[PDB]
Amino acid sequence: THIKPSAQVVWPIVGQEILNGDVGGGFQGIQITSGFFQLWRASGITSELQLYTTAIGGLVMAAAMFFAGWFHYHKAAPKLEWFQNVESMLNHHLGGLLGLGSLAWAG
Amino acid sequence: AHIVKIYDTCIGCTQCVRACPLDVLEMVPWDGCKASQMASAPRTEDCVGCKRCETACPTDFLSVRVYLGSESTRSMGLSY
Amino acid sequence: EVGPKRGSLVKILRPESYWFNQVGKVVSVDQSGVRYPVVVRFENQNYAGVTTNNYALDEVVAA
Amino acid sequence: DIAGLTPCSESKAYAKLEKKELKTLEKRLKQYEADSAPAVALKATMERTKARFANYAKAGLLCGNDGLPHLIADPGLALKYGHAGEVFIPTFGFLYVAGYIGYVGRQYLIAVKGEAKPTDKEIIIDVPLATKLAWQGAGWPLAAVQELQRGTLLEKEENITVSPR
Amino acid sequence: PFVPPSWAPSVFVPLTGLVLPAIAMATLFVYIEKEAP
Amino acid sequence: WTVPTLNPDTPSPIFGGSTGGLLRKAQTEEFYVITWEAKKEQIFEMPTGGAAIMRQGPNLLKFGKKEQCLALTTQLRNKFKLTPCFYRVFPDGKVQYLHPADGVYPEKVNAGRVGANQNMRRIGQNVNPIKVKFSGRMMSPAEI
Amino acid sequence: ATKLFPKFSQGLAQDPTTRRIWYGLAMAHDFESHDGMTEENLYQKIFASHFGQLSIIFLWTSGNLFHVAWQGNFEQWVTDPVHIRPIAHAIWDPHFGQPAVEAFTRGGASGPVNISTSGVYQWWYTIGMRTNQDLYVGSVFLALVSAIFLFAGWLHLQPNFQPSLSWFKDAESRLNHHLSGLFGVSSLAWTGHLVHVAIPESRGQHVGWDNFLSVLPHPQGLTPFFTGNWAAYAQSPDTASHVFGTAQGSGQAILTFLGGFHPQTQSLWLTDMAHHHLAIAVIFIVAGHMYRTNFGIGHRMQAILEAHTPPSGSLGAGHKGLFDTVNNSLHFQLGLALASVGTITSLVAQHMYSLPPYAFQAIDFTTQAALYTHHQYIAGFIMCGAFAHGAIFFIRDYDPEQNKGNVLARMLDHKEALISHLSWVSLFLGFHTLGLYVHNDVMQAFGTPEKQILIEPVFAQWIQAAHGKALYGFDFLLSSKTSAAFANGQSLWLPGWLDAINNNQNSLFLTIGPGDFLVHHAIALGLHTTTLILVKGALDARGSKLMPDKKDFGYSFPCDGPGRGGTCDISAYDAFYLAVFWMLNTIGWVTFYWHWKHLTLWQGNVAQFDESSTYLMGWLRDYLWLNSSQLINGYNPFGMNSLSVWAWTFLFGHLIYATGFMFLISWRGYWQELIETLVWAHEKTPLANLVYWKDKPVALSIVQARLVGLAHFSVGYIFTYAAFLIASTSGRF
Amino acid sequence: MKDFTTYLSTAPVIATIWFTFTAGLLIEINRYFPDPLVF
Ligand code: CLA
Ligand code: CLA
Ligand code: CLA
Ligand code: CLA
Ligand code: CLA
Ligand code: CLA
Ligand code: CLA
Ligand SMILES: CC1=C(/C=C/C(C)=C/C=C/C(C)=C/C=C\C=C(C)\C=C\C=C(C)\C=C\C2=C(C)C[C@@H](O)CC2(C)C)C(C)(C)CCC1
Ligand code: SF4
Ligand SMILES: [Ca+2]
Repeated sequence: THIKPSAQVVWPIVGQEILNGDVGGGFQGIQITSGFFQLWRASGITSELQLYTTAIGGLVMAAAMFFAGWFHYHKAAPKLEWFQNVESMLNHHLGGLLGLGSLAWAG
Repeated sequence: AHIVKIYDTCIGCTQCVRACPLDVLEMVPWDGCKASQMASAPRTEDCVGCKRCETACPTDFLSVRVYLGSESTRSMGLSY
Repeated sequence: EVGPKRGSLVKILRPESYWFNQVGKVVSVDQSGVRYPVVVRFENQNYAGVTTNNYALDEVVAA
Repeated sequence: DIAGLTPCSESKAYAKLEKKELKTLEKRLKQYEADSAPAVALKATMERTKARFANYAKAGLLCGNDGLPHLIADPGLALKYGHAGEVFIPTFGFLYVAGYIGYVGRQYLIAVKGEAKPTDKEIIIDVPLATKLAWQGAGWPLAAVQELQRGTLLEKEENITVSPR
Repeated sequence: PFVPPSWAPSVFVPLTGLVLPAIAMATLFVYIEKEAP
Repeated sequence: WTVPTLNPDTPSPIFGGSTGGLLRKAQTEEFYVITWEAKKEQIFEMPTGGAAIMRQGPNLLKFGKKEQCLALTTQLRNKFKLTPCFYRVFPDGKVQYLHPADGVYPEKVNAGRVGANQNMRRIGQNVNPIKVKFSGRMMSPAEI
Repeated sequence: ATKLFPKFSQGLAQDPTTRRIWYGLAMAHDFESHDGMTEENLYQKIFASHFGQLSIIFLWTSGNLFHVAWQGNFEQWVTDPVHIRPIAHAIWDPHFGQPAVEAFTRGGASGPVNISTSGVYQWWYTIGMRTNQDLYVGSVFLALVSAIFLFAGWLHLQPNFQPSLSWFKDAESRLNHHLSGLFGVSSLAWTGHLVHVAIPESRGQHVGWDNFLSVLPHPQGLTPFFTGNWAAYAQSPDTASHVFGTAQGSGQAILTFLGGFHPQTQSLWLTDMAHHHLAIAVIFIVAGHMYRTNFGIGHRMQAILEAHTPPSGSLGAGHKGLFDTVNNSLHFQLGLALASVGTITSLVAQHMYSLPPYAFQAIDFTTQAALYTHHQYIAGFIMCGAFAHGAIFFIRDYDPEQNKGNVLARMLDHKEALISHLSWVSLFLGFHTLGLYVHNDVMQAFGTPEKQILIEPVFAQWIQAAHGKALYGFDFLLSSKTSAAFANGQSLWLPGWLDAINNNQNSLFLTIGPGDFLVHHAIALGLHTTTLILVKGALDARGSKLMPDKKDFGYSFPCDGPGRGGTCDISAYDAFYLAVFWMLNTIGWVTFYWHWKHLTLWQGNVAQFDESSTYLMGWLRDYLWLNSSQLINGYNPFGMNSLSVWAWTFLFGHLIYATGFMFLISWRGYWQELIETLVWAHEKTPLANLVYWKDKPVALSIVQARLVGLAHFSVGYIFTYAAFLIASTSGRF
Repeated sequence: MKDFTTYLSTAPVIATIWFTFTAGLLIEINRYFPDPLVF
């Protein structure tokens, strides 16, 4: 209720360190308005260790996404018939992506 | 009506005639270029001033030149 | 065989030409009596993207 | 001294501004514990502020009634009254660097122009040649005078295109 | 001396800015729409 | 080849109509009528918007301006390799054949055609405007 | 069918669309383009049009005099010009609410009225006007003068009174008359009014057509004038204790050279202005005897120009052929007149504020602000017009064969050099003037104002020192009491001048610092950029590499189509249109600078400008935001005040300015297709289809849209600033 | 590798590298010589 969320710290150069405002909690930085602090609290994160572990996970996922992109274009490229399976695509996106995603989040 | 003029620099490419969307130009027999044909503008009254002919003209400078002039129902391309 | 030699470099003299005071290569000269028999090719394209044009013998000079 | 200005070293407004600046930083240094990283940072800014006000005064800068340093740009007043590090020397420093960039770039364009595809050497930079010219650009001023004196720097009007007039 | 009455504005302002504009617009519109003999 | 006569009772391509059709100008000033022969029923695009089915053999359509007729003329010739012809029709019953004027499309050089609006000079040989000043009206050195 | 309007262009008269109405109005004063136009008829039409313009100007002045004498408080303002607010005219609005009537009731009450910011009250008071009878008589006279110019206009166009083209071409005779009579005799007649009426009125003596002959302008009469004892006329001038309008502290001199300002009025001395007009009158009358007309003596302008050719060939054929070039080109003649009048208009703005000629003018801050901004904006438009006509001259009148090798043709031969150099200067000023402001803003934002770049305007301060100001300690010329320039003028004007130039409460050579340095370079940026745009338009008006035959298309044409990469805004008219934005930006910067420096001086804290003008946040917060409070509170949920009209106008200008953006950003094609849909809707709507249009509705043309957008943009620009300027100055003072 | 070095020689890449070098040089200078107003 008193400490202002801050997650960007600037280097002390050409006098720009003034932007590191007194946000509270013995911390100096730029006040953020993305709402991440409240999202992380809602998710139940209570340590910077959990935030660091998710960051590493996201990079592992980013590497996987870039791999998938290279693999599905240079190694195993789906044919047009595959992409034209709209009935199958909707069944998986409604049941898997959306319904499973919502079920997992409820967990 | 807009003033359309053809110049001796014409090479008889017929591109302007093919580009015209109102049939203002045509090819007439000539002896000034190797193609033995030169562009002519016998229906300028139907010209709107799109200048597509000039865009199609490849000579430097243009062999076909359009000078926007008096405005009419045809010149303004009005369907009303 | 009137006109400049093929493959020779000539400078344009036509004032309204994009390549005025610029040098191009003589692609071919029409021996037939055409108004502009010298076909010249240029490296730089004009505003229309064209890189060739026909000029009269007087409009061109070895350079 | 000049223009009725006064040395920052003797200006009272210059002194009040330095106190005003340090008092803002100090009002903030209080809310933090002595060794706290926030405290260390505010202290380093206070030291940098003290050094700036001292370094500027030592450089003999003049200050207006606003208590802020004013720069003398007249070559005559600057040299006679000790104010040449403010605009004069900076001018010859910039002119050397700016001419350096220009002469090297001109040398590059001239070199790639005699190649098969100059346009290709402008989108893909011939790094080795570019690095060579970059190092040889230190003596550009003498090279520029030697080109100006050989009449090789400029182009003949007869070879430059112009509109009909 | 060359002084208009108090009602001047109560009459001049209405005439100039409403009545005269209407009259001017009417004649002008007619002339433009008129065609050469 | 002779100047063709427009048969006004020609069958029109199948089309339910649109809102981009003729306006009051067709009844007061003039309208345009394109005609062509189709070797097979093919759906085509109306220059005024919408799909329409050309009928076997003769076909007739009416457009508000010449550009719309030539636009349809372009599609039929380029896509279906057909050879259409169009006319300008006045409200008094008068019909005027327009394209192809001589039965040979303009891009193809044809004899008999006499050059018009041609200048035996390059544009750079035009006089300065000061020379054509105070003439009967505003004119360009090119017009002289 | 062919409509009657316009009668000057059958082409337009045969246009069946709404464009005919717009173009008929837009091309009515372009006589050269009218059907069947001859050079002689061109001159006669212009001559009559000029009489018409004069008629309108004199009626405008008569109208102004009448409303002040009938609805204002001139006879009350003269009694207390320091605390009485001048009334422009009465307000009769039936849409007003009882509160608005009370808010606008002022200046001696008498109902709702507008206060005058024109400065006619101080002007007429200074020239001797003292009563509404005097104002009424003047109004009648000027109304009569207007009718004569209107009749002369009508007559000099009737047969047996239509001057020949040769008369219009008699340059040597016209210049002799305009210099000796229009300028010299007029100035001499003005000296007579000042000496016989204005000065006696300032000394408390009424001098009117009733007693002007039985009154002596000077106690010694004209004996000093005809004996050569002119100095006598300078003896015994008004003293520092002179109460303007009374014989208190009043002297007897009629021509002096005191210099500086009258102590109470803070304006120039009437005796100094009388002597000024007398001296310039003599100079002009003499100058009017230089050209040869009919008596065997005088110069032939053609011979003069033909002789001015540098012997080294540095200027080619020199000024050969220029006589005929100028004499046969009205556009060339108009270009020079606009360029000269426009520069002179800016001088009026700079000199009237620094050396106020009218009594109690410098204390009327609102009038001072209004006059400077008004003349600086009119000057900007005139300068733009000058280049526009220079570009038209090149396209319509320039004949290369008759100007071969001359200075004019040389200009065209190095146009790329001229333009490229104007491009370089503009770039330098723009990059550095912007870079220094941004650096200063960042230094202010990071809380380090001692780190900002503040270059002292030493070169300008040195000039001010030369003129006498000793604040900078340069000690030279008038600032040096041991200088000859100081001693020679010690018994003439210097004393009064030095007192004024050393007083930091007037506007005579205001003190300048780093903020003034930055804004002056911003003004230089605007002047060079606007000139670059205008010059480039005139030099490329006849042709370019993209359009080599532009001359065959005329001054104003939409474009040359999308071919050749695209050719939007390629005409010289398009260059003028783009230059107007830069001119408005330039006059905006200059008027902002003038207003802010005076607001701070008038308030008594020049330090605010000196410390806030060095960064753009300072301009936005300490000038625009801070000075807008009272104006935006002209009307609010709690009521309205006399500033309500300005609050409403301020927003009215913002609306027109933004409406211009629509004509400037959105182009014809989109609108033409929208109108076609409406034409279908009207013809398909029952009952509505019964009524029809005589002119086929069409979207505005490309050139028309650029003009309509620029007009809306320009009108909102002026209305917005005028509303802000008057409100900020009046409300604060 | 030759094609990769040619790609690294492309205008945008060289600009990023050159500007990063120039920016870095200026930043480091102000890091070791803070508040430089005069020579
Ligand atoms: C070392 C790995 C590698 C290599 C050698 C190649 C090589 C090739 N790829 Mg490829 N690709 C890869 C990985 C790789 N790819 C991956 C991981 C993906 C998944 C995204 C793809 C997806 C892909 C597609 C869809 C296509 C290619 C194509 C091609 C061929 C020509 C295009 C090209 O590469 O030009 C070089 C292109 C670039 C260098 C652009 C880089 C794009 C990045 C990802 C954008 C980054 C933007 C940044 C995040 C934000 C910028 C903001 C700004 C403010 C700075 C070429 C032989 C094209 C082809 O087959 O030829 C027609 C083709 O269409 N690739
Ligand atoms: C349970 C089945 C399933 C799931 C979960 C997904 C999920 C997704 N698909 Mg998809 N798809 C499926 C089946 C599925 N698909 C089938 C059967 C077909 C063939 C008809 C397609 C064809 C298809 C196309 C053509 C496209 C997608 C795309 C996408 C992505 C859209 C981005 C988004 O909104 O989500 C947000 C993103 C996330 C939540 C990140 C998490 C994603 C992880 C990897 C979940 C795993 C998904 C994957 C299908 C699982 C198998 C991986 C395995 C082969 C190694 C998304 C992650 C779009 C895409 O390009 O994605 C790259 C797209 O264009 N899909
Ligand atoms: C570019 C515009 C410009 C302007 C507006 C000025 C303006 C001024 N300069 Mg200058 N100066 C300039 C460029 C300029 N300078 C350049 C490019 C140089 C490099 C050589 C110099 C070198 C220079 C010197 C050495 C001196 C000045 C001085 C001065 C001041 C008096 C000079 C004078 O009498 O007339 C104006 C001068 C010019 C228009 C051009 C150059 C200045 C001349 C050549 C110097 C002659 C000064 C002379 C001795 C008068 C001062 C007497 C005494 C007080 C020394 C004056 C305010 C004098 C001064 O006040 O020093 C304290 C001085 O001695 N300037
Ligand atoms: C003594 C002889 C004489 C006089 C007095 C005039 C006077 C005039 N002639 Mg003219 N002319 C003459 C002889 C003369 N002419 C001869 C012999 C010929 C044949 C060769 C011509 C051929 C001729 C032509 C073709 C034209 C004129 C025109 C004009 C008018 C110019 C309009 C104008 O700009 O306003 C007046 C100009 C001035 C008063 C000059 C002063 C301007 C300064 C810069 C203003 C400064 C004022 C002061 C500083 C501040 C004022 C503050 C306060 C009072 C507001 C003007 C009233 C024009 C015309 O007809 O207009 C209707 C025009 O077209 N004349
Ligand atoms: C003595 C001064 C003077 C004279 C005699 C002329 C004379 C001429 N000019 Mg010109 N001009 C001048 C000054 C002058 N100009 C100035 C100062 C400028 C800069 C602004 C210009 C800029 C200019 C341009 C760009 C052009 C001309 C053109 C012309 C010629 C025909 C245009 C015309 O008059 O048609 C009629 C003029 C009009 C109908 C005016 C148009 C309407 C404008 C936008 C005013 C609208 C303002 C509006 C009322 C504001 C409302 C606010 C309210 C609601 C509160 C003509 C011979 C044109 C030309 O060269 O011919 C081809 C042309 O292209 N002038
Ligand atoms: C705030 C609006 C604005 C600004 C800033 C400018 C600025 C400029 N105009 Mg312009 N103009 C404007 C509005 C504006 N105009 C409008 C509304 C019109 C009417 C349509 C015109 C019409 C106009 C014309 C006709 C001409 C100009 C010209 C110019 C240039 C004059 C030379 C100069 O000053 O160089 C100074 C340079 C600058 C001020 C730019 C600053 C450098 C940048 C900001 C630094 C880089 C930042 C960073 C490193 C990288 C940012 C990008 C990032 C994504 C990486 C100049 C850059 C003239 C011209 O083209 O010059 C030859 C000219 O011909 N203007
Ligand atoms: C403040 C600037 C401004 C304003 C006022 C408008 C206004 C309008 N725009 Mg527009 N626009 C603008 C800027 C502006 N635009 C800019 C900068 C762009 C560039 C992106 C565009 C691009 C744009 C497009 C592409 C379109 C519009 C359209 C419209 C119209 C929408 C229909 C409508 O609301 O009619 C009602 C009129 C109003 C709401 C104006 C209010 C005026 C007041 C309330 C009336 C007062 C009348 C007064 C009493 C008359 C007496 C005066 C007296 C002297 C006699 C509308 C009039 C659309 C259109 O054409 O219409 C369908 C359209 O398609 N605009
Ligand atoms: C060699 C070089 C290049 C330069 C090429 C060329 C041709 C540059 C042209 C220079 C020309 C023609 C200059 C012409 C006139 C210059 C003049 C009159 C000099 C004005 C300078 C003045 C008045 C000095 C002002 C001051 C001095 C003493 C320094 C400071 O104190 C500031 C100030 C203003 C007080 C290329 C190719 C751009 C590439 C790159 C390297
Ligand atoms: S401007 Fe358009 S309509 Fe006119 S001749 Fe050229 S292509 Fe045809
Ligand atoms: Ca009196």
